[PDB]
Amino acid sequence: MAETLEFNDVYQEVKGSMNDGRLRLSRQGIIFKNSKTGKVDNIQAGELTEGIWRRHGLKLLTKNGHVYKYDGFRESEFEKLSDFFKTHYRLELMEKDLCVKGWNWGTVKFGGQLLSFDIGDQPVFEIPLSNVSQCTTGKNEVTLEFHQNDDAEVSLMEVRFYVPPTQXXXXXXXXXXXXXDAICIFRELQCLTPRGRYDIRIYPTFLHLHGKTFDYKIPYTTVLRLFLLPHKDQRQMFFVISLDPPIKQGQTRYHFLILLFSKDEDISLTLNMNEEEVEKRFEGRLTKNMSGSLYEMVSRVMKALVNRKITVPGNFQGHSGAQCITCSYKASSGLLYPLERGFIYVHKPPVHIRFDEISFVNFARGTTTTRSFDFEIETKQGTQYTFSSIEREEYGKLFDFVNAKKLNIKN
Amino acid sequence: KRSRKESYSVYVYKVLKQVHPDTGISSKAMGIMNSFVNDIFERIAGEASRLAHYNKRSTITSREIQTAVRLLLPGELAKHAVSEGTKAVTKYTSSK
Amino acid sequence: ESYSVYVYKVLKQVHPDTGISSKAMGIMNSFVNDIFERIAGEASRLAHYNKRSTITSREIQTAVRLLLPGELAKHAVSEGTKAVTKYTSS
Amino acid sequence: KPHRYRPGTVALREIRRYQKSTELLIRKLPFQRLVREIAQDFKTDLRFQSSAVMALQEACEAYLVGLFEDTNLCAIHAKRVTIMPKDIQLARRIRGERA
Amino acid sequence: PHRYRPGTVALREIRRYQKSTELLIRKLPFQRLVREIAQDFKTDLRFQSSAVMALQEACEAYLVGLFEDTNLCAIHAKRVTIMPKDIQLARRIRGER
Amino acid sequence: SYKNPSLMPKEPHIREMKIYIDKKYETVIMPVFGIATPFHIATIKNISMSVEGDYTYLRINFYCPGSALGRGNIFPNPEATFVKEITYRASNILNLQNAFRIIKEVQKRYKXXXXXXVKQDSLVINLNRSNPKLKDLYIRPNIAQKRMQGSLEAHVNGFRFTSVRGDKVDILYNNIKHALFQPCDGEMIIVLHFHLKNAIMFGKKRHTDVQFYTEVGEITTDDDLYAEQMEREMRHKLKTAFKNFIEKVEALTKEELEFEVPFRDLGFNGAPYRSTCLLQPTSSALVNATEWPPFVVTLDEVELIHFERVQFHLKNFDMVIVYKDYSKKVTMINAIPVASLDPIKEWLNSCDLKYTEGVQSLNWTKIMKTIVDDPEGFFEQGGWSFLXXXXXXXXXXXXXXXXXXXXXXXXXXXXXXXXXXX
Amino acid sequence: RAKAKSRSSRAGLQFPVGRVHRLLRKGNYAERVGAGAPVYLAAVLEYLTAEILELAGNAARDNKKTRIIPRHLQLAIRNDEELNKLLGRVTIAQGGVLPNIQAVLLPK
Amino acid sequence: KSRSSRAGLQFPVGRVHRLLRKGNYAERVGAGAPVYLAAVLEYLTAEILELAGNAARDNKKTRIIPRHLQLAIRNDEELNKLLGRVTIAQGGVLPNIQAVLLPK
Amino acid sequence: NIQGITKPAIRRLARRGGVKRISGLIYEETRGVLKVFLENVIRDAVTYTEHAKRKTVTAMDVVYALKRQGRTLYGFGG
Amino acid sequence: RKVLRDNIQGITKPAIRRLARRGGVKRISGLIYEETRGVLKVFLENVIRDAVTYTEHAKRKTVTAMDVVYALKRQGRTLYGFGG
DNA sequence: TAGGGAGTAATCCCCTTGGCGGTTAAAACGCGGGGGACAGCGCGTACGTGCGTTTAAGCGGTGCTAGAGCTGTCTACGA
DNA sequence: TCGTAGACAGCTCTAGCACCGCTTAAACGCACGTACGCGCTGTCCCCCGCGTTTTAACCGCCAAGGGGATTACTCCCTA
Repeated sequence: MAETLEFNDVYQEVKGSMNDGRLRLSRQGIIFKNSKTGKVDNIQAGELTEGIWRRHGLKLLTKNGHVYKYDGFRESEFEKLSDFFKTHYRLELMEKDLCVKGWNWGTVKFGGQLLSFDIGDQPVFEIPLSNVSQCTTGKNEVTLEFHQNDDAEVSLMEVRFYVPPTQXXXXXXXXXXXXXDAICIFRELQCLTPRGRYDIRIYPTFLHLHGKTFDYKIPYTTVLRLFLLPHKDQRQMFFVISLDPPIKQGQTRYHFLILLFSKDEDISLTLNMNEEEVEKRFEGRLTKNMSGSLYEMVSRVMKALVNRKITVPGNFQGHSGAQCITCSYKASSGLLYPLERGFIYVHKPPVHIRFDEISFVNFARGTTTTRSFDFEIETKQGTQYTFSSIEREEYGKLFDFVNAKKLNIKN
Repeated sequence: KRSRKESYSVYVYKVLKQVHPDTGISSKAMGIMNSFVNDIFERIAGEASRLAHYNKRSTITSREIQTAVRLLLPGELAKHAVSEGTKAVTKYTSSK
Repeated sequence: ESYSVYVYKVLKQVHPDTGISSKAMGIMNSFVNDIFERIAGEASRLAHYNKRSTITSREIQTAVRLLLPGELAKHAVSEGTKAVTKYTSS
Repeated sequence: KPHRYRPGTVALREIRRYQKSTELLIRKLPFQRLVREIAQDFKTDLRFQSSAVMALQEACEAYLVGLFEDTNLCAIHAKRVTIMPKDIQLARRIRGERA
Repeated sequence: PHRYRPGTVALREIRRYQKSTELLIRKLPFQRLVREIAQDFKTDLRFQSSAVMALQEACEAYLVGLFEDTNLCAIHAKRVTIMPKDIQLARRIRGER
Repeated sequence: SYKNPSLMPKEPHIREMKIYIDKKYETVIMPVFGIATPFHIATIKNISMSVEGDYTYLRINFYCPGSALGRGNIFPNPEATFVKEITYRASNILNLQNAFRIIKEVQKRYKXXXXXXVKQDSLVINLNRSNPKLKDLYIRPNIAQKRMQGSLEAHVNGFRFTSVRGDKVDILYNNIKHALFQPCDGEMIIVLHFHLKNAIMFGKKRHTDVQFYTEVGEITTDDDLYAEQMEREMRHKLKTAFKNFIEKVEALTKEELEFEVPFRDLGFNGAPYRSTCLLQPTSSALVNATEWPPFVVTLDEVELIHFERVQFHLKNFDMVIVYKDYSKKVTMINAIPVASLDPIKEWLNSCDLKYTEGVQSLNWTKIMKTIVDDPEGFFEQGGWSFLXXXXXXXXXXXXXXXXXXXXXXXXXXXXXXXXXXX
Repeated sequence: RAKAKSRSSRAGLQFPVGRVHRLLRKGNYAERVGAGAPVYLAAVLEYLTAEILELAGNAARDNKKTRIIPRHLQLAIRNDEELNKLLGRVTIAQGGVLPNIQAVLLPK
Repeated sequence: KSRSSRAGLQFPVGRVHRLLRKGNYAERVGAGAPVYLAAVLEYLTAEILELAGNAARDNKKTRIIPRHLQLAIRNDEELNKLLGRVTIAQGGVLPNIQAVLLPK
Repeated sequence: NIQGITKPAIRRLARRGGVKRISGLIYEETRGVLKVFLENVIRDAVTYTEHAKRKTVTAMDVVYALKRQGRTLYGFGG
Repeated sequence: RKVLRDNIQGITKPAIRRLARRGGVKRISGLIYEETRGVLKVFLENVIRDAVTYTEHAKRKTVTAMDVVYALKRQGRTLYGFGG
């Protein structure tokens, strides 16, 4: 049969705006050598069973479950490639164009590697398991997480349907989703941002916040510097995490995690990893089993997973052995814990201040001994942090500690 | 050497019996009313002192006390107190 | 009358480089009359209370520390007693 | 059982019961010890009237009643059951002892 | 075509008018209302208008303190839409009721 | 959207990955994984954007159960699976914000395209000798932004408010339910209100409460007593010309259209319109025709009456007009006088409604949805005996030693040692 | 002189004239006071206290308790318009409260 | 020759003492009481004049205005604590920038 | 003429109040409490003004009225 | 006789609770408690201060209920019955 | 400038300040635990805001009657 | 209880209302844009209540005592 009718400029849409490649043809098969990846694709005389003539191009349906979305073909390619087909393939390229209705009433049908959302015998997608990243179900909205390959153009990210909750059915291929392996297990840790109690399980390169309603992943991109903070009475040990990047909820983000742990969160933690494996993996900071708390051995694990040291909390005691006092800021009473490279707040919200941003501190001097002094900070980025209602025996020590950090003073 | 303690108790005690003979009493209520009347006496007398200074007047008529009542407390019952007091003033100022 | 002559003279003693509005002088003589009559009425009360006929600085000091306790009151008492002692020296 | 009621309906009955009543709730001995304590914290030489003690308990529990009405009427606009000090902060604020 | 976004204008008006001492309602409908309420008991009430401006400033400042307390009620609600319920609340906690 | 395959991508936006909005086809072309699908505007809820720097994020909600069906049923096929939302991303080197903001006016003109369309019959004018033709009448709802003036002309099955513009507002007799006539008996307006049965399309909108007043007010911004003679004489001559208009339309309506007289004997200052003005009964209605709008109620479709908030120092309380029609929504009249409570109560006894009060309140539309579960079945569930009280599960009071102590104070026998003064 | 007859009866009252006249001389309220004016004061206070004790005895009869308790006095001062508004800042020794009840606090 | 000279006071002991003669607050007048009174008046006078000079130099002006005095009220809350409901002609308030009303 | 106070003057007062989103029933509530404070001061000042045997009203009536209720102004006399 | 301590902290939870139930409060987090200990107390210290200002004026070591009366009327915190 | 006012002297006397041996009763701990307290959807309905004009304010000026300020002479009621 | 503090009769002054006129600005308003209050939903959560102990508040009675209530001279202050 015919050797080639070569294309070097036509798209194969591979999970978003995936640009042109190299569509050579061979005497039994069809060769795609992409202009970005270079992977060699061969669809032979036994694989090609259909090519959808939708907008046009050879949207080739093999019986692989795979949809080889060759695209960039004019209407004149409807026959001159079919003349390529006319020896052995002899393909009836269907005209449709199945769903221009703009109308959503149709059926979700689990394909084995694909998924159809049919609108009157003419579906809208058969986007494969290879071209989805993750898939969870819901009630009544199945969450399809299409994590795009970093395209600066229009990039589809999340899709969900009205799927009735597997009514006399089941999540077939939805259960056949990708695996994002748990090592260490931190269940029912009490978190303040968000308010409640959730779960944590540690994966080799990231983690998963597990729980009921708002429960997500923790990449090691998020962890950037370990923040270990005590309590002012030491009955607790706060643990606040610079979630940078912030994970999201569906409306807003999670910029900083506050974990309220008592002093009595005490348990030995089983890192389920060998001692020869952590010297590879953790650079000599954990072995397998060190006893401790849900704070102490946790923060050992966290320092290992960030592979980064601690911005030391404020060990400067203000007054009467407390780390600091609760104070009014952003209409929230919370603990202003100093840091090695800034400050941290609790519990509304996780306001992390840097020392290398502060232009100066400045004062709003109140009157009454029942917390009227106010301690604002103007940073060089313009981010002002105006802390209200501070005492006297504590603010005078805060003054000395600020001058120890040489944060300048305006009045 | 006598030094007798002084209050105003038997008056309102008898008027209590004038309108409620059956109703008993507490000295608790007696302290209530004595504290009350010394309070209100002080209030209206000090306001009369104020306004006599304000009118630049060495004297205080019951014009002064009438407006001190009506200013200091409203009410048709206050007007009835004005009526009763005006009655007793026209009584004793007629030497009756 | 007013103390506005005396208030203006005390002004041009302690802050001679300071102009003044008439409403500022009205503020001045306003709290002059106010706090003067406050102290005068409370000292009259305390003259009535402990069966007293004439008034000295003890009752005025007491009326101050009733009205304003604190350290401004302490230096007020100090200045008052030293001015009374200066009057007492002749 | 021991039959647990609605946790507060019996306390509602107690609220209705004691708001009918007019008596004290602070016992005399630690109260008087507080009086001697704080008075000598100001200044020593304390010969006391017990009449002054009872008038003080009346005055302080009346101030308590002012705090109670401020608390519960903010709790009207709190639309909540558990109590916040913010209520009392606004109570002193609109009261004007500190603002 | 620009249409100014609200709130920052209100910030400028907080910085200007809470600082300033000047009258918002104009003087003559005010004075007309003053003599209007004055007639309700007695005729022939000539007014030294300095007293009228004094009571104007006094009542307006009372209103401003009431606005403060009403905004305290609003932030206690953690809300921004104002109710006269909150205003009477501010009255009774102020001690009018 | 499109019902034609020949309704193609007019530009294939797969060649740009460019989002596109198409109001003329009432659709929107969106690159759904290289499939620039058109989408109906009636299949989409809304859209919003979140900035993070360059790679922003767009949520796009669609009409679905939970969004348009509920999880109303103008698309009643929920078990056919829909789409709920999708989410785009775009960096910044865009036009996506520009096509984003278009959806607003797209849905504006699209629901404008979804117009509601009560156009009355063209009235046969009868310019005869017995034609009640009454000048100087002020319609509200006004046609222009100003107060429109005109002249009312009566006929055999309608009125003709010939405007100053000449726009003949025809008021059919089979349209009016409640004709109202507030006099100027001390009033500032004397109205010919005609509450209709239809929301009729005139001016700009569809109206049922249409009133025709003439303001004769006194104090404005511009001993002899002859201007008051002028005022009394003009009010009386205008009102007696209006009574002539009444007795002449009663020569045309033949006493079939009730000019319902205000029962100002049972008058009060209530507020279901939440503006306390003169509220007083009529034939089958309380009315507030002294202002805008006039109050129109039907006493006839009222099952019973619950008074609300009848409690100490509640001078301004409410009342539930429990209708027979619970699809007819219930108004709560603010500022009901405690003094005017009992006369309206015995007037409800004249409406064959035994006077039943109460203090408690609830969501009343919830109770409307509760009673339409079963009308007589809710009546089995206590019914409106629920409005008062019907047993409980508790004790009572049960007190203890609530009595005066014997050792309690009683300064009876004080002292006889008493005297006068010097 | 003659017998010191009761000028209380010359006002038709209980209260002493020269005693309250001594009180006004003691309080230093002015240089002088018109003669019927303290008598006017005493009569007004007598009427006021009379209204008070009348309504207090009414509320005590509502309690059916002859011996006066301060809760008689408490519901007396609470259950008024005019003097209730006038006497706000005053509390009562062993007074009691207003036992307020909220049905919105009551479950359904 | 006046008693303000013997007491070293700025305020007239003659005028205050004559107003106490027109006062009749008590029976007689102990002559050290108006001396002590005018001394405390001079004390608080110099106090508020120093406060006014400080508020004028913090606003870079010379004429004493009740806006500076209102800044002394609203900012030195000892004065507003002693004078709660007592108000000031042409004073204003603080444009009190609260925490929630700011962005971020 | 309680509507002699313009709703924009009220908005001026309310941004001088620093209060943002304002219901329509706020305005007449504020007008009522305005009239209350107003009429109390007016009642008392007029009462002494009648007692002061004069017709032309000075600011000493304002002094005495604001004095008695403790709403006292500085700047004018006392 | 005793070190002046630990009596405001000697105030028990359910006494405060009884006060708040005649106060009519329905359910309370304790953190209010110590708050109240300071505020009423200081006000109490205030009037004790005022009483000190009377009693040092009164030339006595005795403390009467009279000074309480003078304070409470100068407080605005008015009370009858206990008029001495 | 004299006669009333506050202080030192003597004698006695009431309350409570301390405190133990008893009484009983208010309160904290252990633990279930559930009815109440607080953070996302969601939306639509009340609130903030450009252009036209629509009418209110009051100053540029002057008249004016009358309540109020100042002066001379005078009489009766609380101290 | 005496004598002077307002009272009464005049003598003279200036201030907000009345009047004519026009420009400049506060404000209704109307549709457009907007944003968060309340209900629903879900997710907790900390004192209420029951058992139990347990340790503190308070009367009888003792035991005196001490600063204050009471009355007498004696030197001192002011309009």
